Amino acid sequence: MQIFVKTLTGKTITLEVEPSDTIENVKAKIQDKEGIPPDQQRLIFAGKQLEDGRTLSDYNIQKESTLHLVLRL
Amino acid sequence: MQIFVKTLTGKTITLEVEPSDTIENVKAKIQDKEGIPPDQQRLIFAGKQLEDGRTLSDYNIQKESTLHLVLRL
Amino acid sequence: EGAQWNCTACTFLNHPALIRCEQCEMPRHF
Ligand SMILES: [Zn+2]
Repeated sequence: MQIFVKTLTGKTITLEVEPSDTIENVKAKIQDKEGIPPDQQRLIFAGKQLEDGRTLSDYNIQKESTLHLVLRL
Repeated sequence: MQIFVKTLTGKTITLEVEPSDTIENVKAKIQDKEGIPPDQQRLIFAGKQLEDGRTLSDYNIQKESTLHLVLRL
Repeated sequence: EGAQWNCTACTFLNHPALIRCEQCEMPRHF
């Protein structure tokens, strides 16, 4: 399935994921598209920060959902 | 029962609904009045993103409450 | 500083790590 990732600048990233994928898998897919190291990524959905070891299904993230990507420093 | 639906331009639409209507029913009524497809509508009330299968009463939405309509697309 | 914040445009209750609303992209610090 496709999900979307939006950044503060308005960039949109499309990823191919399965609902069983972990958040750490999603961060590595973002690195492949954008070059941002996973340890500098923070992902937000539905007002909540997503944890690396949980899965997309844990957060009820479905086909065509949009995640928000923030950066650390 | 009348509720108000406020867009991001400040335009307030008056909508006739029943107090037991589901959110999906409300999105259908916005489609009928404004011409916006339900899949492009996101409704927010007092902090919460409204889910399609629940009723207005289940969110404590009542006469002359305001819902905020965000277009998502 | 760690609290959630409501968007002044659509009311959505946002995570503190966002400085624009997750629903409507309205900036927090207008
Ligand atoms: Zn908002």
